[PDB]
Amino acid sequence: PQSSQVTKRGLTDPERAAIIAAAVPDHALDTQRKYHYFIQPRWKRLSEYEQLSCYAQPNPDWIAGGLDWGDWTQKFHGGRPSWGNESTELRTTDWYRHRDPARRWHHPYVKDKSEEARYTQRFLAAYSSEGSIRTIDPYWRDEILNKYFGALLYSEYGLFNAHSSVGRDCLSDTIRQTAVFAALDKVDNAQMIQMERLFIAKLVPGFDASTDVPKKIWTTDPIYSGARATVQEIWQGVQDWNEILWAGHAVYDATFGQFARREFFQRLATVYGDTLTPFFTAQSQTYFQTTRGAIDDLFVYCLANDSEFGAHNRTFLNAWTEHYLASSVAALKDFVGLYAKVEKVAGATDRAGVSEALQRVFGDWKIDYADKIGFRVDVDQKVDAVLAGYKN
Amino acid sequence: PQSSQVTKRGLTDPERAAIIAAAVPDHALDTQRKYHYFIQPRWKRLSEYEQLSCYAQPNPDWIAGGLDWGDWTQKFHGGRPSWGNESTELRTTDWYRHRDPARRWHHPYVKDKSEEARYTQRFLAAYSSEGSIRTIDPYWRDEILNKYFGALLYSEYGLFNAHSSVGRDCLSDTIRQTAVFAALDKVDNAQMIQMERLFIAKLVPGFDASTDVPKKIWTTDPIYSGARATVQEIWQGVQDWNEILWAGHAVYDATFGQFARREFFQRLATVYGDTLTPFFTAQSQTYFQTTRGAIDDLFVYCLANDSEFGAHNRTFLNAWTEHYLASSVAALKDFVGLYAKVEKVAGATDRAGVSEALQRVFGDWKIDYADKIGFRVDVDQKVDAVLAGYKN
Amino acid sequence: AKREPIHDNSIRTEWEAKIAKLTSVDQATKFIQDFRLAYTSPFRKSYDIDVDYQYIERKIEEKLSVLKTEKLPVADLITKATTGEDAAAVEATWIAKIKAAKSKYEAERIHIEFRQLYKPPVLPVNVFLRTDAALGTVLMEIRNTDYYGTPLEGLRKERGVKVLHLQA
Amino acid sequence: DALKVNRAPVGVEPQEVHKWLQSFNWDFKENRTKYPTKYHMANETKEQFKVIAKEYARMEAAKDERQFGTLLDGLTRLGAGNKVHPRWGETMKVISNFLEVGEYNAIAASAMLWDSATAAEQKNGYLAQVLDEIRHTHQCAFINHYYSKHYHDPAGHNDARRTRAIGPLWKGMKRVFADGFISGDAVECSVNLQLVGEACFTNPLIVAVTEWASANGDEITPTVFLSVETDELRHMANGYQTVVSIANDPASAKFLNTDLNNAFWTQQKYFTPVLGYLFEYGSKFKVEPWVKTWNRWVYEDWGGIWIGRLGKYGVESPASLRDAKRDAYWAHHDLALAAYAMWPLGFARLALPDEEDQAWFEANYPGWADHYGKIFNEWKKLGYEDPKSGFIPYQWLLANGHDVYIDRVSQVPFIPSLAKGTGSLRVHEFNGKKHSLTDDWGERQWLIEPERYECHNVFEQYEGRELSEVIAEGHGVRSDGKTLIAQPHTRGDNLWTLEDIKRAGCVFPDPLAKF
Amino acid sequence: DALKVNRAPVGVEPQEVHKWLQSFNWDFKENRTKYPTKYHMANETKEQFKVIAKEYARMEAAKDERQFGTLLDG
Amino acid sequence: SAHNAYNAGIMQKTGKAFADEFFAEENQVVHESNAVVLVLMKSDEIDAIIEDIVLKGGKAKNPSIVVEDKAGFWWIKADGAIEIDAAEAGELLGKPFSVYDLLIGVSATVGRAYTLGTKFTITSELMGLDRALTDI
Amino acid sequence: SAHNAYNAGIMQKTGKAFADEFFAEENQVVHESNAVVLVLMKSDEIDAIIEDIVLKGGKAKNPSIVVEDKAGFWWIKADGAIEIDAAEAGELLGKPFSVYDLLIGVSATVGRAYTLGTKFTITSELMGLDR
Ligand SMILES: [Fe+3]
Ligand SMILES: [Fe+3]
Repeated sequence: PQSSQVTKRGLTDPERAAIIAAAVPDHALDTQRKYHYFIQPRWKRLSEYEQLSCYAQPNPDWIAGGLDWGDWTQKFHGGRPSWGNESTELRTTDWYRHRDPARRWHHPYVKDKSEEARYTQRFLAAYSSEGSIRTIDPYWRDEILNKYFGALLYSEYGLFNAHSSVGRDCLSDTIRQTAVFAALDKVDNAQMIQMERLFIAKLVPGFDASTDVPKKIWTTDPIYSGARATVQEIWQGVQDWNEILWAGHAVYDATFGQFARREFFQRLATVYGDTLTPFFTAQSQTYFQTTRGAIDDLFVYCLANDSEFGAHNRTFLNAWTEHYLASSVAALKDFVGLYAKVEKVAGATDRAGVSEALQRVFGDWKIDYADKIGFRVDVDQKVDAVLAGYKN
Repeated sequence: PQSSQVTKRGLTDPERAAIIAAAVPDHALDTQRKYHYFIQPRWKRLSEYEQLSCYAQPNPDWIAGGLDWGDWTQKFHGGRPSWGNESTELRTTDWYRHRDPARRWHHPYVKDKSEEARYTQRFLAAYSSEGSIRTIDPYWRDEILNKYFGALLYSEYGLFNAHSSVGRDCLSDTIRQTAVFAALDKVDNAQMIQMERLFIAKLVPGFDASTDVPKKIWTTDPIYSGARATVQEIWQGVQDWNEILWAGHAVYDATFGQFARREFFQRLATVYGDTLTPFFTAQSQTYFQTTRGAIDDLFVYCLANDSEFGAHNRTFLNAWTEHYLASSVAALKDFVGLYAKVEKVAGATDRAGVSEALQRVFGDWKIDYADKIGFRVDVDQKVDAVLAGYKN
Repeated sequence: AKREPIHDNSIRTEWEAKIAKLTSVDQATKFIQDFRLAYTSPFRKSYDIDVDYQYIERKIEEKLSVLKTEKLPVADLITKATTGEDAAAVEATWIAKIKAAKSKYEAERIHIEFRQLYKPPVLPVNVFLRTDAALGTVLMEIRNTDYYGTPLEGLRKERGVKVLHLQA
Repeated sequence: DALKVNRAPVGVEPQEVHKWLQSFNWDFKENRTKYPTKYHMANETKEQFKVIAKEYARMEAAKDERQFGTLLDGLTRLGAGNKVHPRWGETMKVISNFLEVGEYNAIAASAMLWDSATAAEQKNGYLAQVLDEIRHTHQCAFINHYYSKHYHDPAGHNDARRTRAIGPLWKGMKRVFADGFISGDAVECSVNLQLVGEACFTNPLIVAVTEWASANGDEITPTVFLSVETDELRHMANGYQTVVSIANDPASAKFLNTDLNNAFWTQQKYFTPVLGYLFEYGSKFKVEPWVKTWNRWVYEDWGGIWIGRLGKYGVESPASLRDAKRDAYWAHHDLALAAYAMWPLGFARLALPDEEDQAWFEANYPGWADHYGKIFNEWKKLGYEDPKSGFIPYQWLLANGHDVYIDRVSQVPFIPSLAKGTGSLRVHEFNGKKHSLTDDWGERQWLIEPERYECHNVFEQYEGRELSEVIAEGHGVRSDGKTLIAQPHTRGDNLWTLEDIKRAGCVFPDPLAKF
Repeated sequence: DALKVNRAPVGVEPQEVHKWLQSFNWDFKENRTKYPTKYHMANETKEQFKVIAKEYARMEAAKDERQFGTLLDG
Repeated sequence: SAHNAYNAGIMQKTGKAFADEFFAEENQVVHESNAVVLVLMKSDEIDAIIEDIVLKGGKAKNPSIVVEDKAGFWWIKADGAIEIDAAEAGELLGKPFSVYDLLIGVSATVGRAYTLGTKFTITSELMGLDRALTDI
Repeated sequence: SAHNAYNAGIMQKTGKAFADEFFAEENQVVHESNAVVLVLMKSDEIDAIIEDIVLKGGKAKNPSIVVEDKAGFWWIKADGAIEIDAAEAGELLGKPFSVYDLLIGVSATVGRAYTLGTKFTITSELMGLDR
């Protein structure tokens, strides 16, 4: 017999359920059963995603979109508000307008990544039992993949940490969700690169999955010099949370990151007989496209076309793009020196091949981001600036 | 007011809950709460897989291992029993002994496949958004992948339908689960091949995802003549349900199937710049290794080493292997004619490269299956028989 | 009478000792064919081991089957009955038999006797199963022709039962 | 080219793949079914519900997650597994384990339909069905697994796959939804498993029962069974396609009415008394009279929406229907006499009808009180419930000339001197063996097909042996090795042991020895 | 080589990746917090529960599935 | 509508009155019925579909529909046909809801079931036997 | 054991007796405790672990353990430390059960929590400060 009462449940205990039934009215006291029915729906019907996310952030009317009133109850020493307009240069009539087109609240997001988590481990168990690593090119495996794909994990890790102040500073709930999920996918990319290296180490005697050599390459090899400078600036040089998100995902990761992940490591895997690396880059590229859907909605649909501040916001976005595209072009110009270390494959690692890869990256970027904010870009000029770093 | 009584729930209705509480004894009437506690556990403790699966089949004592007694209640016209020993040449002291090492009952099986189902569609939406099809070799895409990978789906489809008589005739629950799950994985493989082709049709104008050319190739091209002959025999030529499972998975699919899926289409995808196919073969090869673990337990642990009939069963398994290995060697000899149509890549599609691929396949097969039943096999002799079909 | 326990009794033990003395494929084949004619199907000669004959049959089958793999060349396991006959010839002979049967009563006895004589291990499993299916098709078709046509009283006569009781 | 491509996000939906499935088959001489069948008509039909393997898994996994959430989290936290009236918790020992064997045999029957299908779309559909019946087998097991962990009497929930072999009701279960499906014409399964089994009997058996479980405090069974039957939609759809093909060819249509009638009778012969007995006697709170449930689902809705509608195309109302309706009204009360009388051979604890039950039985089946009620009350006065009484009713039946026979075809027990349902004893000797048949439909089956029907019965196996020895040998005991699983009351005191059974001196006879 | 390899089934467990996380950081002058604080002490510590992104999601999704089953079904 | 009640007709009678009709000579053969039956297991999504689709627009289109509460499930009977548009349900639920998702809760049917687009239908028609009434 | 009861000590008193001790001068500062508290939400897996692990082997090894029924959760309090081995739980449940899987039902802690191998422990020890 325990010291405390064994509480009777009102759902099942006869005496308490009878008391409850006598208390419960015999009719509903209102007919509006839609949770937060007053949200303005983005789509033809209010979504559960919106109902659970929108106006969770308790902004007052002096932050655009807020429904509350009055000052915060406690501010920073000196007076910095809990959240405030000073956090970013961009302006809008309603910070709540943003919608992730994938409609991710927490549950669908961890549900999908759980699928990938478990399937990845079944895939590895079977890939090791298959022996398929036997046909990978050993120089690619040991000298290019291990070392420079490994070093790329530090770019992903830095973009992850650039989100820390965004998670604190940004001004609405759907934005904060978009940013935090983007950060987890970036640190996931870094962890999956290391997971692949650790996995190859179990199959290839003498293959070293220590990060010592990748990290030396990230921190001191000229090939990653421009890239590391840009990441360091996006992560720790600025605090405007819109600038971090734009520079990080819409400029740097969409040009340098897409080139490194998709045009170098993923594409060249399927020229050097690497049946393992495409399984891993499939995940980072899926994540990139999901993140882009949300980044695009925040900056194109909402901020670049806001009825009162669209042109104002394009002034800042165009200035950020000019600076960070220069940084990213310099990163790519450094990075294409890596082609001097790979076995020549016509149409892939020769000058024409690299030129067409750069034409894809800069051309896709012009369509996906630059045209949508009014940023003029000469693609051939950017391709030629990077090719100045290519050793013929 | 509906015509029929609104039934009161005994869990929540105060009067019915009180009557039930008066009727329920104040103490348990036994302490053995392990469902089917008497099953002999294969592992340290009884697994839920075993509890839910084992002895569901109601066999009498005259089918080895059965716990029931007497004849069936209704037999076929003529007297064929509902289940019986005439279904197979193999013999055992206990048909219930088999255990899938993945411990799949229905729930974990569909959970895992559901993960793959949903992730596959996310991957495809991102891959089309990525534009990554742009760097595939067009000749590989149109003249080898579309046509001959398409044609491979008929091999998977035929192996799928070989299981229909197995699902009816086999003599225990855990074997029936193994067989049916293996069947679905085979028809999944065929559907996934078609799904890849239909996906490419949406990205490449003029690419024809109709099965017309693949079906003509499977039914009339000499490259698939030996393979189709073997599948037809294993599916419709025999009814011994152990012979179907052994010939299907342990001989034909483990030699021809593995060469075609893994050494040809998967491996060569990663020399011709194909970033799409590895995602699909990743699934068929995971399925192969999961099925192999179950097939291995049935034929090696249970049947080839059954305390009373092990040598008896190896007599039959050896004769089947002799016959179906000759069929599969002929299938492979036809199939390597396909190398005459692909672009030469040193170490992959030349004679030395094809020879090393056959050495992996026959060498792996000798370790995984032949050595375990006492089947003598000269690996170099089998590689040379197949290489006679390779056009220099 | 008083039955012994279900799964362990003197009848099964005594038959296992007989079975243990079988030493050749010819001896075991004759033994199992005589057993199945004596003790299986509705036309058996004897019900004296009714609750044990199915277990005993399995033990005879296991003995015969092991003798086959020990003694016979591999090709005989695939293509011959253990009577010495060609398996494909046995199949063709019994399908022709039942297709020539003039009534469902003739057809039933041919099918039943084919199983008593050729059930594996006597005939190879693959040949047996497809022959058994072809016979069963014919037998089903002839019995399901005017299934309700004969009154019960007529069926009792045609089957040949001794009617012991009919409740009013 | 290498620069230009449509980058709109696209995937491939299941119906886009499904379009191509019919083309996956190819022509060769040996491409035909392995199983004997009377039906040889064209059957190149389309699948209505367009499922592929990946979508199959997604649908079923989504069902499973909600079900196991409810069971393992919510209902366990409520303690719901021990909130069940004892009669109904005992009832579920047999409903769930007996249905489990039906599901298990449906796997094999569906594999025969898969084998005898000639269109790739129907092979695809029958594999999905094959998989569903594995699912259902595991779901039925999970109910007894859950009860074993959470209900006050795990015995019998925890070992029915061996303890069911002791008793006579299990024998007829191996025919109803089991041998009757898998031991026969492979295309005909579309008639007996699907047109009859799935379209007629699974609704009362699996759906209607959930309201009775709810009435008696059981929310575990509705959680699982209502998910089980969501799969049945695709199964009926599979079979309907073949029934249409049968109806369209005059050569195969000429077999359909006989197959339908034999299927209907085979299934109802056991289903009608056994489920009626389990619903009405295995419950405290009754939802409605069993004969009303049967009228709603079997006679009016299946009979009218399936069979009556098909009457426009030559399908005839089953000739055995009138005999069946008589069973719907009385046969489950007949069975209750046998089941109460032979209680030591089961694996469940029984409850004689109480005063409230008796008034309900008499109001809804006038004549019940004077026939069955008086017997149950005499058995109670004789010490039915009391382990020191030395009284077991089967012996009393024999002393009063109320012999129990086992139908050689259906295995259903028959007590001609007390039965009000359909039946009359026919005893034949054939080739030195005596056989008891109990109705016109089964007697015809046995006369035409004696080698299909050689099932040993409990009296032939147990002849001359004492009851407690049979029970002990079949493991019919709790973990102490002496208290019986089965009991003649549902209370926690005065449980019967093997020695209490032995005290009654009940020895199995040969019921046909007198003939 | 092209023929010989260990074909034992292996994957990579979360704690095997977690062991390398501490090395993911790198030194540069600006690598410090952006927020005001009075606390400037050494704080190079180890995480007790070794989770990575994939394992985080697996755990939380397994909690969610039971929760929403209970709510939306039972 | 009344004739589609679960307790319609003979089901209203008890005792001897029920037996007399149950055993009436004319009730020893099946009778053709133009009805369909559809069972949905109770759940968050299904209970919303019953209240706002089936009992509103559904009954407006087909006034013969009867919906009965059977504790763990809804029992629905109607003349001719019952249809549910999965797209209408997803609009009501605010979350993805295909026809595949509606079937997760279709627990029993009596009738011919088919799908045309996003609509699930059960119908009295014998598809493949009944002949089309229009060439359109 | 009794001092680890949910209603130990002052929690036995009601009315004025409770108020007099609650406001006693010596009770206006916290008092160091060597206990730990562990809360597990009721579920199929957790209830088996409670009955067959915590209340047998756990309580034999730590006799100060008290387990109380709090409707939706189990409330556990013990001197020093509480430990649960996930491998033992997996053997009991018949299904895979990693240390990660054990956390899904660990709803609350008062104490320092860590994992070593397949064991989960909550301890009074102040790791990194204590020796
Ligand atoms: Fe089923
Ligand atoms: Fe079914």
